[PDB]
Amino acid sequence: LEQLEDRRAAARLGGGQKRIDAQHGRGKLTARERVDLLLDEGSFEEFDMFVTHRCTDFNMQDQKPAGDGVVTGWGTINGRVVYVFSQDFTVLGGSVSETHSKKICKIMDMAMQNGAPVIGINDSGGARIQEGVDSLAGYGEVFQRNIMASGVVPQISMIMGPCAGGAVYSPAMTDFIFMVKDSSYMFVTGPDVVKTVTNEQVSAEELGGATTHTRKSSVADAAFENDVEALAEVRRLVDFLPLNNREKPPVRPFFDDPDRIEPSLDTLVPDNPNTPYDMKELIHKLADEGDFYEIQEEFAKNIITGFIRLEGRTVGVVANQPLVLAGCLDIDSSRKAARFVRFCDAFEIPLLTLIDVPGFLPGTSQEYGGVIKHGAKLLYAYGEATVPMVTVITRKAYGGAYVVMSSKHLRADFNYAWPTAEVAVMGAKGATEIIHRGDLGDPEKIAQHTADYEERFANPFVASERGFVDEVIQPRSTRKRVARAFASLRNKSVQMPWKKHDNIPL
Amino acid sequence: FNKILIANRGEIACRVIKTARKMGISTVAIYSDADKQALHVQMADEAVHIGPPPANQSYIVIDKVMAAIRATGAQAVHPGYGFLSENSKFAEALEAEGVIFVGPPKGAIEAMGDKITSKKIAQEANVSTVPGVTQPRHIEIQVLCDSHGNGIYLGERECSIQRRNQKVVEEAPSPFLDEATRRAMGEQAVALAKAVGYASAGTVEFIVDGQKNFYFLEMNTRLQVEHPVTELITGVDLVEQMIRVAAGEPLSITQGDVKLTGWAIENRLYAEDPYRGFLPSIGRLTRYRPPAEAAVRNDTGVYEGGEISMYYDPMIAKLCTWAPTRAAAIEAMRIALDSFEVEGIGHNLPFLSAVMDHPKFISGDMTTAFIAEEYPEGFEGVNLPETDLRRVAAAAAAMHRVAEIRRTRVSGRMDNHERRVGTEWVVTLQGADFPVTIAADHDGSTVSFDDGSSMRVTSDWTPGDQLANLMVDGAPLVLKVGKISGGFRIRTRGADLKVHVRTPRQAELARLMPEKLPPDTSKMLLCPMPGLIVKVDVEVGQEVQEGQALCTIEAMKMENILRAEKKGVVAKINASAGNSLAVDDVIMEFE
Ligand SMILES: *C(=O)CCCC[C@@H]1SC[C@@H]2NC(=O)N[C@@H]21
Repeated sequence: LEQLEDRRAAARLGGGQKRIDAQHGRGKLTARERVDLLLDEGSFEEFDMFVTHRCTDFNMQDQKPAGDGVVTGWGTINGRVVYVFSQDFTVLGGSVSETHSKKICKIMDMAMQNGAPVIGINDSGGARIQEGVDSLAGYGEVFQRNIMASGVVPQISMIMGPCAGGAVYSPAMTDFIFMVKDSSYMFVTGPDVVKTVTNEQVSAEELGGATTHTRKSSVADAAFENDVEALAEVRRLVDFLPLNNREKPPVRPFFDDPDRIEPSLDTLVPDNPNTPYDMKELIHKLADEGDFYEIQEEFAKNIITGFIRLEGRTVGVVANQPLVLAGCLDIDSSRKAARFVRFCDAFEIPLLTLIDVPGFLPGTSQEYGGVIKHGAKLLYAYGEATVPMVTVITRKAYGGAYVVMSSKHLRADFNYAWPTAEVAVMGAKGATEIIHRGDLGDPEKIAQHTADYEERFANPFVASERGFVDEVIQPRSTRKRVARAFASLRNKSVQMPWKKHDNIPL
Repeated sequence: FNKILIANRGEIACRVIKTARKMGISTVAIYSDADKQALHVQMADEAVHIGPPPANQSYIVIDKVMAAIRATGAQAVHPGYGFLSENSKFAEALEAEGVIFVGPPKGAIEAMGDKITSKKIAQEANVSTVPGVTQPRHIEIQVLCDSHGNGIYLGERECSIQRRNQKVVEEAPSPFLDEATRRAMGEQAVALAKAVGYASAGTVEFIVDGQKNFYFLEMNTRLQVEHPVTELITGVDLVEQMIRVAAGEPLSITQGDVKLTGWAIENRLYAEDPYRGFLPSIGRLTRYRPPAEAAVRNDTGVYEGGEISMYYDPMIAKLCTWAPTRAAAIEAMRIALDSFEVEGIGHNLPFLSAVMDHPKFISGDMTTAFIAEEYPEGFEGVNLPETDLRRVAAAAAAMHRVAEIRRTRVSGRMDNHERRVGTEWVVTLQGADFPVTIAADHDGSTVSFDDGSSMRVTSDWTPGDQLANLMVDGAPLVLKVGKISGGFRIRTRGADLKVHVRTPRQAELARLMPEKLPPDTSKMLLCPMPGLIVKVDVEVGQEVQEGQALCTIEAMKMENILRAEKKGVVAKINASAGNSLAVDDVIMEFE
């Protein structure tokens, strides 16, 4: 029946050609257009296209659009199956109803039964008020699903419009949150209530805009320039991820050599210890085709988390940034890396940790802020992780931080060190003042006591005599050392004690 | 002939060293602190410290030098240039030892050292002089004598193309002056030579005009940076002859012999950023990849992994080429540059490429104001002509597919439902769209455009290569590649543009995307880290480039460099060394 074709095409129109323009007006693509660019050209199969809500209050039953506000279904990304839902803002604001969620659950339930990621494209005005508790229940079934799938199948959230109220809590629980620079936002409570209750006046963009979230709240993993790159970068991300927790990181061709040498590296660590360098240089040189997909770049900049491949396989990476806060570990840097580590482990992605941390960032602000708990998270993450763990200390590895950064005591596999490494209880100075009290009144004793601690302990060799550093290597060969180190761990299998789940600090 | 020290460093040091040892001669060098790395150090058969990074404490200090010259046993020290190559004090201290300062006699040096004196010494020497000029062309002559009365010239080099008086491009011979006027300048050049008792090799700078009327500005008693050009057409090693003669010796060839074959062009790779008013650039060299072989010569004092310190000349390399015809050399050069890869610092590579493509450079019709006339607003960037955008479009399109196909070979794909790569694309270049179709087999790829035209792309390239050597329509196209969301960043000549390679619907929708507008900047530099101000390297009323180092706060035994947000001028400063500021404290203010 060409009648079918009509119904079909009718549905495809969403809230109508006038609203479609409105949407495009805000620089925002439509639900379907976003889906169209996300999935392998012509590979999308839509489900529940003619679903209509079951509301009867407030004359809601006189406006029963097809699809009920969200476009769901599946398709492929580079040939690999992926499940998706794109909220159609032009339809009843892409407001969440009993049936809108049901649609999302159908493909979440399908993603899980078949072991395939779920990409969520949120662009909604929020709950569908007229539905009452049914809107609440609608959220509930999504949340529950979101939770059960955590670490079982990758859940990438894409915010491309508004996201308010309970809603935020869903992407909150997914593995990644990407936002579109200016057209998107998200917050539990609206700017207007923030006023009537805080008397504070703030705009939606200020309150929960892409920027606010990619660098202040710690909620988004990146803010993309616009809808098109947003979609493009997400597939890029998906190309690294495994399809579920059973299989291991995907493999693909790679035009680079596992034995590549970067001599430039031999001088990356500056002579003067007070001069930074960009830890990211190292990352790119080690990374396969120099490709490095960074996560939460604009947040907790004193630490770097990202993905790279080696010999065409996915490797996660956590590394300290001297350029910021002197590579200190702090509540935020900790929370930022901690989760990255956990996601990579939950999904069999190995870890490469590049080290140069002085210690943790001092301060009343830190202590009152609970570094005792947040700081531990990253420690907890490496302690728990069982994927293959290779480490390279480029320079500073002092005290507690030293331990947290994938130390050998956290049962990492390879603990490499550049000759410029310095692993020790604390700096030569402080160390000395504690070890030699009755000697401070002799500024030449302590000037000499330090000079000895420095000459005897600030290096990687005392740690080597102990076995804590499996080897000290020539910087230029890092790429070669690390590549085969992982290669040899492809079979690694380690068992953690049985338990329903962990109790990591929150 | 044996243990000969070098009073210089950088590229020049290597320049000489590479010659000394090529004639079995015990090489020796010196080096400051921030120069233990330097390529010359490792090129010599010995090396001695000489103090801190500043040369007014290491390379100029005659005590230091000397102590080492004996410390390693002299025999013939060389000053290279621009240092003690022309400072009498050192010139005598050497004779006060027997160390043959290879070059000119401390007398003739002070001779042409003073304008007045020089003026006269050329007069009776019957040396032309601006009496008392139309198209001023800076054309110089390379002459070499010996302390045995003999002396000859080896052609002329035109360095008309110089910015702010700093030479940029030198060539040999000169596209202007002909045979007669050449020997004219040449015969008179060398004549002037003897007249002052010049020994080694030296240069005589003239100011030819519109009628081939040549005059004489001055003589530089030393080896010229731009000599390579002379060498690539004469078939001589000024550094060789330089020592030979500095070592009581005759000239193996006479004037009738000194022949000048084919052409030679020399560019200077300076660590300066054309895009930001040639502001010097400071930093480490991440990628540093020059060409190699129509000849290709690269004199460098740097390597990859090395750093360009504030304590010296921003020159990173001299990229010389040569061939039969001039048009030829300008070409090897143009290709040469295309493959020169530099990362980590700001440089003039694109600028050089630009002038090499500049018609006036091509026609040779250039004056000494050329730089000032043609680039009045600094380097405004370069932008490709249709047939260029076209060739590039096709290449990117061709490369993009290659990469895209690879994404397709991911493990774990639906058995009979893999992703199938498209044939239709839309390459968006310099504000220009190119709907294109691709068809490729095994040899290469065939890109066809709307107008029925089709180019054939052939290439070695593969993802990750930072440089791409393609063959589009049988003609060589060398590109510098970088990844970008919808395609790549391509750089060809002075070119440097985002080439988007999207599919028709991808392109169709991207067209709906808003046009990004940069953020706003406060004219107030707030201190972001509660630290101590280590140093301010900017003065009140100074002009700053976008991203220029302003001050430096010490965080937790770690230095952080703060830098200008956008180009602007310092209104006022309100903090100095030793100061300790909290967050937000205004460090400086801009007008
Ligand atoms: C030098 O100025 C005094 C030493 C400052 C201590 C630094 S601050 C951050 C590092 N971690 C730590 O606890 N101490 C180190």
